[PDB]
Amino acid sequence: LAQQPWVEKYRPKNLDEVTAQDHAVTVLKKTLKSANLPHMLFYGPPGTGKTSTILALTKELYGPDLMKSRILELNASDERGISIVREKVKNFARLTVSKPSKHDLENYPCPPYKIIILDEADSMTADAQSALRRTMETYSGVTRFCLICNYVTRIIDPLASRCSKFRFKALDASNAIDRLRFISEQENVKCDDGVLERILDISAGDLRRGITLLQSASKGAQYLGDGKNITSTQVEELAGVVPHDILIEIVEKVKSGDFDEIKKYVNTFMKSGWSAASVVNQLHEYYITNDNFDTNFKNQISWLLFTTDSRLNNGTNEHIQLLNLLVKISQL
Amino acid sequence: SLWVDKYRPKSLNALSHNEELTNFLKSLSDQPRDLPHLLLYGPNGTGKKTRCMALLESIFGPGVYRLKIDVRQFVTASNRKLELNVVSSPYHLEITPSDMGNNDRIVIQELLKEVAQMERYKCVIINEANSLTKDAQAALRRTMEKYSKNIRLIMVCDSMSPIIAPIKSRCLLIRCPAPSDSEISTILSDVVTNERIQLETKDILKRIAQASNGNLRVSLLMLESMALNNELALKSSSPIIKPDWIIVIHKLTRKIVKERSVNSLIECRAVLYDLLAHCIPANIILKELTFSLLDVETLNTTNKSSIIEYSSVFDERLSLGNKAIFHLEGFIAKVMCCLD
Amino acid sequence: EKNIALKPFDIAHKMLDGQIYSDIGSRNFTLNDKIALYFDDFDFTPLMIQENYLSTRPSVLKPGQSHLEAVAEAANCISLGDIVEKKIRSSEQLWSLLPLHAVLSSVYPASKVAGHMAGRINFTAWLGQNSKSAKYYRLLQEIHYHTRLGTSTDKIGLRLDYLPTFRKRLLDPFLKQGADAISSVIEVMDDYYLTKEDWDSIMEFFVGPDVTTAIIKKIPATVKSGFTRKYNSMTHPV
Amino acid sequence: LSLQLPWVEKYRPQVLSDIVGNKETIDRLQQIAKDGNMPHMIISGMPGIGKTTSVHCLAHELLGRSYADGVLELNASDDRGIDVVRNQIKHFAQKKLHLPPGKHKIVILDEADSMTAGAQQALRRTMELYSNSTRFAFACNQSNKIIEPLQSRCAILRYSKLSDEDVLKRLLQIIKLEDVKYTNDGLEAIIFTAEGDMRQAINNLQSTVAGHGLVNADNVFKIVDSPHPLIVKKMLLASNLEDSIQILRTDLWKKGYSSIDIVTTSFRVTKNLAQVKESVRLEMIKEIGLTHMRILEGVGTYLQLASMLAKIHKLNNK
Amino acid sequence: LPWVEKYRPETLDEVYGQNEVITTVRKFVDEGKLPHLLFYGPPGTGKTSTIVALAREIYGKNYSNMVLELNASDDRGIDVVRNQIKDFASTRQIFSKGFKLIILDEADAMTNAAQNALRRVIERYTKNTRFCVLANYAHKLTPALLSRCTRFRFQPLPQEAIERRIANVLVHEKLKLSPNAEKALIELSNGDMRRVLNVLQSCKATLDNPDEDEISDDVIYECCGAPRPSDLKAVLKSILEDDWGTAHYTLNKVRSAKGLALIDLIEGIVKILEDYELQNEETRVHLLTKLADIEYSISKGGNDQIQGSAVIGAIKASFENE
Ligand SMILES: Nc1nc2c(ncn2[C@@H]2O[C@H](COP(=O)(O)OP(=O)(O)O)[C@@H](O)[C@H]2O)c(=O)[nH]1
Ligand SMILES: Nc1ncnc2c1ncn2[C@@H]1O[C@H](COP(=O)(O)OP(=O)(O)O)[C@@H](O)[C@H]1O
Ligand SMILES: Nc1ncnc2c1ncn2[C@@H]1O[C@H](COP(=O)(O)OP(=O)(O)O)[C@@H](O)[C@H]1O
Repeated sequence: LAQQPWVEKYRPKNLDEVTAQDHAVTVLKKTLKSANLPHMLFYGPPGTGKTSTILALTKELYGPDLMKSRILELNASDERGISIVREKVKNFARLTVSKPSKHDLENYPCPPYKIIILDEADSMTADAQSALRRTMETYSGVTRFCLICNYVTRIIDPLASRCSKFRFKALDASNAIDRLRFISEQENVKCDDGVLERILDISAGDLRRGITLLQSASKGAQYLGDGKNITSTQVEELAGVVPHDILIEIVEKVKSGDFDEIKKYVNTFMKSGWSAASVVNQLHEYYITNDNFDTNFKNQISWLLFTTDSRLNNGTNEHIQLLNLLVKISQL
Repeated sequence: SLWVDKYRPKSLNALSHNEELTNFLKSLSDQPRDLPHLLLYGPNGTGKKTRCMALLESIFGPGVYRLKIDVRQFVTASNRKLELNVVSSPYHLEITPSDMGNNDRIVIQELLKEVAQMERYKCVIINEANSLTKDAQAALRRTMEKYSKNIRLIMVCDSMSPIIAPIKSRCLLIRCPAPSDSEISTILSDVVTNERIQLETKDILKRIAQASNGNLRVSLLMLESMALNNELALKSSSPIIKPDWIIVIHKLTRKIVKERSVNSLIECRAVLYDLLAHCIPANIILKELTFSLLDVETLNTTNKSSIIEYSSVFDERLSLGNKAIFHLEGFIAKVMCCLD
Repeated sequence: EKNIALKPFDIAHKMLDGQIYSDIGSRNFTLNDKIALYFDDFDFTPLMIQENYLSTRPSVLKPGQSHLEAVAEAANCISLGDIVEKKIRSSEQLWSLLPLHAVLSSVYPASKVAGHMAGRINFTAWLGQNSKSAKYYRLLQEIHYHTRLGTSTDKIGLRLDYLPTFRKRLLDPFLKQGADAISSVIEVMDDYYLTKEDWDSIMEFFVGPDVTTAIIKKIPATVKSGFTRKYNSMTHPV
Repeated sequence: LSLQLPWVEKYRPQVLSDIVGNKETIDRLQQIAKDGNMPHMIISGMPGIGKTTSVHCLAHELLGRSYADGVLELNASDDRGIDVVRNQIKHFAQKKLHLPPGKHKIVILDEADSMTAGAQQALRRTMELYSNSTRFAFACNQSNKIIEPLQSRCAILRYSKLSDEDVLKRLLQIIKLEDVKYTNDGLEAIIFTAEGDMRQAINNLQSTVAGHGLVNADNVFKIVDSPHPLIVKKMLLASNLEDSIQILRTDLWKKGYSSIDIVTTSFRVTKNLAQVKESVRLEMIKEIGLTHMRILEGVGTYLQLASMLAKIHKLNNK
Repeated sequence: LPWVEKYRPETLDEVYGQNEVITTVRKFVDEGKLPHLLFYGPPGTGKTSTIVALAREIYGKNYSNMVLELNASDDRGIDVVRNQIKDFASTRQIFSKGFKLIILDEADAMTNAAQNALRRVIERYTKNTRFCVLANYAHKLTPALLSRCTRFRFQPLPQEAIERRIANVLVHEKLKLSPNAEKALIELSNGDMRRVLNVLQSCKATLDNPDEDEISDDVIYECCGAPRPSDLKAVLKSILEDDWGTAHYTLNKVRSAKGLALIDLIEGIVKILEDYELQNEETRVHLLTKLADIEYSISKGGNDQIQGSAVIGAIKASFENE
């Protein structure tokens, strides 16, 4: 059997297989009915189907055979400056347009232009986006650009004005869980109760991350070889998520407020290898959404967590930061 | 050789602690062709490198231990020459790109590429993956995407937080917790039975484990040092032997606690200079000083909270700074002020 | 000729004078003059200020403020200035922050601890310590390169953990066995591809109660001569 | 009739006496040129102050006619490589030339602090080998980064930022050379804007002459693209934070001034607030520098300036 | 043709707002002399418009064969534009007398070496060719090239002139613009006429009926990809009035569904809060300091959810001071 990531294995092939993006699919179908395809700005929460929808539109345009020749897929966060991405775009545009075959012409409405897709375009700097706008202006005759992003507001106005914008709604929990369940049933993945829900919660609704985590869990279960169902602890381990019992013990140690007990527990915890950033994130999730804490406590603890996260992002010692954060929370 | 190196497990069957991880590694090695990229994260001196070498031995045979060290020369675009120490075997390579600092990225983009041109696959071990720059990590992700056919990466780190998300998604996360005190005691008992060391009681070994704070390498070296000091006859009254820098740091902590003045700060400056001039890292000094100060029994809760807050602040400043003595002296001065 | 080397001392002495920080002293000697004093020698003034700001008797202490609080504030500012200097001297070349660095490294810490020089203006000791640290790090890198195939550790782990036991396996047997431990020491060195130069370098890394200079000097010269003769008389692994 | 030339290049210092700042360094260079026998030198200072210009003036005063081929300028950070520039230096040194007996060839190396220890050792060896023929002058931002043998063999020279008196003297000399109507406030404004940058001050004076002719404060601040110092002073000294924010939003942010110019002018004005206590001025300068560092890292939004004003007001009102 | 080129004024008399610079250049135009000019300032002020208007006024109808306009940041490279400049300088015509005119737009994007090469070429062809340098900032240009040209600064256009130009464009294109849409467009463009014209053309393109339909503020905000004031006001109201859970849910939902980045949300919230009448100065101090700290931390990366909750907590704690 061939090996392929399940993210690219289960991408929808045509626009009719997009589940929850009714508005974007309808607008894209209307645009496809028109003889001219403008520049496109696909924006929305991650794992909603932006890349899937643009790939489906590209296939319905060029045919399954000629799609690969007419498409340049790039990631906008590529390092070594904007120069590498812009030069690749220039080389793709200067390259001669492949002649469609008789079968492709008679079966699909092949347009003269080629499509360049940029992923995570919102991560580009302002100068990089201005250079991309210049390149799009120069080669507007033969190349149509599709910019995929999470935040449309991170794209400069001069670049955004040239693009017709498609907003993708966040996938409902039922739709994402049904997609994950269908993928698991197709691949004969055995899962316990609430395992897919735990995967969705860890991925924060991102279906790409959920599918990747499900594939990783299936691989781990195959490695184990006992034939038992995948459990929540396994997927927590694979995603680097601290178990809930340890977080509850941390919360209780904070509540007691003894400095020596907290220091001893943090010393014991740092030996287990759990990531401190995951601990800070889960403490934030627990405390902010908890109804047993008043407004002042949350006001203080949000700043405490923000300071701890900012210091952790600088590449510091996890033990000291975690102990300081826990002590400061316990003094609240 | 030293007991820490003579009795290092040379195979997956020779591992004695973290049984679940050993079984997982055996299952992983059972299918060499479908071996994923691995990222082993855990505390220092727990056996990550030993487990990586044992997995490589399970895959490619004992020949992975025929290690030869060479120096590879690279040219970066400003026409600058860099030298990287590469430990290679007929089956795998080991690199520590962080030794090149910000110049790690280009080095990787060379060396891995060269191996991909030379090549079923060759395993590349990357040490201190958490200290790689973000550009180097992006280049590593690119090489994972491109040369996955011939390159399988095994990264080792103490903290997975500095690792970027795209690297994490494409690699298998392996958590390596530090062994419990019972496992450390069992390992030390095996070592002393192999070396014919007299023990009044096994409790001494337990104490050594409690002194190592879960660091198996530290516990083994401490056991060897204690055996050497006591003429290969360990007694229940044999004191725990600590390294010189730890003793100096404890003396500095006692000095700081006892007296708080400008002259004491001046002498602490000389102590810190002595520590820094002999290859003791600033972060290590700060961590040891802070956790020695927090262990003083005469300090109240407020003093310890102030100490830990200043430790966090000056640890961030050390990570963002260039001159270590500046931040260390600032931290010590703040602690001295807070103790009064 | 020699006054060029005296210029940093003069700058440090002038900037730590408490007179120029009172109201009248500030009016006569403005902040522009102090930043100009920094820019007279922008290589040594931060180092001299960091070196000599603990040797003053302050006359600018606020009411209710002790000397220790002032030196703590000065050290806080000095560390901030060190961060600024790192950002300036990085590949970004943010030289426009040179004035700010001044205030963060020379002017503000001097303001907090300005007074009378209790002693003498000492030259900065950071340069020599930095050179010493670089030399010892090169030595540690060489030792790690030699012993990498036998030890499962990084360079820092080699310094922190392995070297204390290498001391007991390479130097301690001499003090108790005379020349009888030469064979064992040579065997231990051969197990890790350690040369006589590496043996000399290893003993220089220890601090505090583990310093080996006096201990090695107390070793009889006959024992050392026998050790080097036996090492030179036999071939060793490479 | 001839092609026009900018004043920065026309009145650039050509001889040693034309340099105004660095009295000690210029005096030592003049003595060395007077008695001949130029020794090996290193010169350290912040970039953009004219170390290369001073060593070129010394080379002129030494050689004269033979300056065209007797001086080689090279950058140690050149992308061609350290080995290539070392070979070029060797070729230049081995090139025989009939100089006067008391003179030697001159090599001016830039960014010598960026070289590795081995490269510096090789350069020292080459300098020793060709000592009788060519003498070396190095320019570095960090004097301490140079290895000890090079520092011991080479003389020490330090170039520093020009003081306001030197800038005023040079501006007066230029005004005497080219007939320009000027006023005291205009020259004070030019000196205030150019913080020891002689080239920037000369360019600003030339632009003011070209645009308005007469050099007064209003014309200088119209030519200069930085915010007007009085507006920044009003923003900083406002007793109400709302007034400061209002001034920042209307007179500075909406006028197209970049955040870098705003923070630089705030630093300049705060440094000269004689009516404010010096400790308060130092606190304000610390806050302004923190926001300047934040802006230089990419985040140069209006919120950073507003927070700077808020912190300054908090310091002012205690 | 794009609306930027088609609405460029034909003569110098039609340029608004820049009367001082217009008169200063018109002195040279009347004198029949052209020195090296360098127009610097924000985009959309009319530098290209003014220079092409004066070029047409000077050279008559034959300016096509007498002047050459090029973009200095062109993707073909510095070599191609340099060769074209040298070819135009070397080319001579029967009626070519005095100075040929070459315009280089956005010259500030060139590197130092490219600017030096351009200066050398200009000095080579000074006797028979004159050049214009259009840049956003003069300081971006190297001083060596900067000193060679007479500098002219452009100041952002007054709001009344922008409104008049917008009305003229609307009546020429038969477009109907709501007053709220006009205010939103003026606020977003902050005086950049290029942005105004581009957004107007794109909004006309998006209309299903280019004549009957009217462009609303929603269309303008969608076209510019900017946060709507209504969304930011709703988020601020939820933060100020609702409890922590409701505020957290509202902030996350709004900034995820509408695709608003946290930094843009912070900027918009600050802009809205500027108009608030606060009884205590400490509220404003805390708001500004904490929000700037959060934005600076955002610029370095970090945890997004934690930063959002930090924004919520900072606003709540600051407004606890009434
Ligand atoms: N007997 C025994 N010793 C072990 C085992 N795991 C680790 N060790 C010892 O502990 C040390 C671990 O150091 P290392 O492999 O570098 O761990 P790392 O630095 O955290 O990656 C080695 O020197 C081994 O001798 C084990 O399973 N059994
Ligand atoms: N509307 C949808 N219907 C079905 N599957 C979807 C949908 N949206 C996302 N997916 C799944 O997500 C995976 C890839 O997500 P992707 O489209 O790359 O996320 P993004 O929107 O960030 O580009 C595919 O395997 C696909 O099955
Ligand atoms: N001051 C002005 N007076 C009249 N029209 C203007 C003015 N500024 C800009 N415009 C209009 O805006 C359009 C684009 O401005 P443009 O001159 O291209 O800006 P830039 O200077 O950035 O090139 C022109 O068509 C012009 O009609």
